[PDB]
Amino acid sequence: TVWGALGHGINLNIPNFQMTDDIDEVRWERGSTLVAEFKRKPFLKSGAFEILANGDLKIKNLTRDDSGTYNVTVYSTNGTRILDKALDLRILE
Amino acid sequence: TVWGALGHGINLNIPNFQMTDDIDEVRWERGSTLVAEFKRKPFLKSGAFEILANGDLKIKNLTRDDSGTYNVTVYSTNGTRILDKALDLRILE
Amino acid sequence: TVWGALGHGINLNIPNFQMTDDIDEVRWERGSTLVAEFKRKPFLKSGAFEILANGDLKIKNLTRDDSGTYNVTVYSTNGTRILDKALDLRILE
Amino acid sequence: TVWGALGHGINLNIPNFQMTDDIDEVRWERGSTLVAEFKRKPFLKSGAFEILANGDLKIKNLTRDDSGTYNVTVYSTNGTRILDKALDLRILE
Repeated sequence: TVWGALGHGINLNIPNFQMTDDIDEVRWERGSTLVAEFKRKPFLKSGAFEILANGDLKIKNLTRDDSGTYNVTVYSTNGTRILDKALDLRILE
Repeated sequence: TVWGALGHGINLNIPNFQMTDDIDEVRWERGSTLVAEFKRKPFLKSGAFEILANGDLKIKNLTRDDSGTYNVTVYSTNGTRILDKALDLRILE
Repeated sequence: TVWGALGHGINLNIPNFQMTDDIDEVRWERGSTLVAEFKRKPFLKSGAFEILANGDLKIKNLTRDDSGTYNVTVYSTNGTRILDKALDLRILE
Repeated sequence: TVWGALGHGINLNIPNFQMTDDIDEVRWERGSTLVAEFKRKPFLKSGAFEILANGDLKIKNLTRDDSGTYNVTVYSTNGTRILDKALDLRILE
């Protein structure tokens, strides 16, 4: 339990913790609501995928299921939706 | 449209794009499903909150509303949920 | 701790639990990865917002900050991105 | 473009849209920020998983990979994190 005076700021300290390079995620939440979220590593649905340094999507092993349309959505530091493109992945034969 | 031969890998290019520092988020999605996600800036519910470099949470100005229980949850590089604590923020009168 | 034979299925039972109408969310996770997620109530950034039964966004009290561009993205049961529109909210005066 | 007088409420209409049952998700976003979100079908990482009507998790076919610790976390209608348990899924040999 932590006390803090109104109007002024407070830092909720994380108990027995030491921020190391091993740490990938730290998620602060008040109830079900996500308050603050930190994550070092990019999100990948499965191991089949891999996001590149230039934003490109790399599907490691193609499969009939891997077809369908994909959507790229890029946002700037400001947060504006800079880009919004669609790609139709089709399997050759 | 992008043609990929089954079984082999493939990279979906971002149509006319250059990864710059002003680029915070890259979101790849196959339909509603989230496939790939990149994001520099951490997630903060509002400017009232701020995630620190040591994982700590910083609420800017207190509010009677800002009271309640918060949940810190850390995750290792491999995905293990090391640490899952709760804090009871009470405003001092 | 729970045991289950390979090849066949298993139900991970939730301890001392009783699913009632009070329950809004149930999130299953293996490590940091979100496995299964249930949520009864729609997501709203703050109390200022409210999503309608027809999908429309209702901003309760307009504010200079409430300006900027908004994006509507609708998906079908199948999961395809049915609609993807943009709206420019401007304040009158 | 949509004009709203400051202080008063406003509803952002979904351009030519009709809420049907085949509509699973409605995602409103101001920039990168998620403002409103609607979704019928629960989130499941893959068809291998299935969320039950009582909150239980059902893994279809076991796999050595499917082993490890899972985390059930329930949340009340108001947002309180009632219950946060862990289960150790071990495949029986």
